[PDB]
Amino acid sequence: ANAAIEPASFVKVPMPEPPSSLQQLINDWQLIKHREGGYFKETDRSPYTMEVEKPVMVTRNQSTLIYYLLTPDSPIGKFHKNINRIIHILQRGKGQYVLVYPDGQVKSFKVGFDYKNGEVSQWVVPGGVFKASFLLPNEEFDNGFLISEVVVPGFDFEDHTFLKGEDELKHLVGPEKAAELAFLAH
Amino acid sequence: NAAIEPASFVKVPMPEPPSSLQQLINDWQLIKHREGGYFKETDRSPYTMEVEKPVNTEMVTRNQSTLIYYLLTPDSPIGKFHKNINRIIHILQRGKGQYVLVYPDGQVKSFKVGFDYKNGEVSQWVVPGGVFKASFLLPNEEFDNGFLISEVVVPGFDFEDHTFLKGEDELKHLVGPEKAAELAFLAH
Ligand SMILES: Nc1nc2[nH]cnc2c(=O)[nH]1
Ligand SMILES: Nc1nc2[nH]cnc2c(=O)[nH]1
Repeated sequence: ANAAIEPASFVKVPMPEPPSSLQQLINDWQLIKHREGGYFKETDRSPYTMEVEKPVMVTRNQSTLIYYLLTPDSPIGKFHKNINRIIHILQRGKGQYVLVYPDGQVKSFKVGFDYKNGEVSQWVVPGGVFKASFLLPNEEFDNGFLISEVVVPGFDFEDHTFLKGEDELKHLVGPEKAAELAFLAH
Repeated sequence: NAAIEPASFVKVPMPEPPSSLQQLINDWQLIKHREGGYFKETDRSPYTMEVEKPVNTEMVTRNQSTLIYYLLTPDSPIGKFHKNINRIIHILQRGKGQYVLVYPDGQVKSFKVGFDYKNGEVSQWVVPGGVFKASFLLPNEEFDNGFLISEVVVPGFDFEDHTFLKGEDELKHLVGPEKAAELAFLAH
């Protein structure tokens, strides 16, 4: 279900520190800051490999799994895309995703366990589609947003592409839309 | 390694699920699985891959991945022993539960699933291929005694790669005859 893009106060202006409960989670699990924002850790990378044809044959692990957490101090996952589709599974909290297709269409939906209100707890972002995400205030998980992501073939930086500023965003969605989504781009 | 201490509704399931879970089941179209529990395949990758499988082996085509929601309830609190050639990624979403893994070696491992990682619980777990796995519901008022997870199989799930255990008979041959008596409620 479509969702209005109405970033909360701490999303537009990140807080210097996250609630102690989330900091503890970060420390105990040894999560590290992701280049696109948020905290993460690869917890699984298949022992099995596969060969795939890539536009310029390469080898990749069959799959990779990560924990990905957004917090009040790092509430945004900046726009980026992967050649491969990515499976997302909600575990704790609430968040919102914004997708920008190559043709320019923008889609946004909310993630949470209240499906009766349009929220989803499983979602796949097709390869080639730019995605960004931001934290939604929620009391159930101390204003945090924890999910698991699985990519097949397994993650490789060579298949990753981050969006470059509002300039590149402008080419895709136009000036007005680019301005509205600027807070989600590098 | 948690101890196998089944709740009352596990050894003797309730006739029907509680209203909150029945509503979830109906809204999501979850169907009772043969091995027990309710499930639904929500994604099967349109992309494929060729993999070698023993039969002497031969090449077969598989979808790159499959995803399902899997739910245990008081009326169906057990996910009976079954195995797959492929490893399976499990992601906890709601509730609590416990797994029992029987490796081909005969080794038995058991652990609890939940978000209290401070108490040994885990919210992500990968079961290697060839390992028989079973799960049972753990009481928890948080999710009205439900246990919801997501499972991702890579390569994607295919019946040709699936194997369910047949009663204590085969179970007894894998683990001690005495152990088969303790895990008997998770098989057949
Ligand atoms: N799996 C994985 N490893 C990474 N290392 C750096 N960035 C990433 C990422 O997005 N995924
Ligand atoms: N992924 C998946 N799809 C199925 N289709 C029928 N049964 C199953 C099953 O157990 N898993």
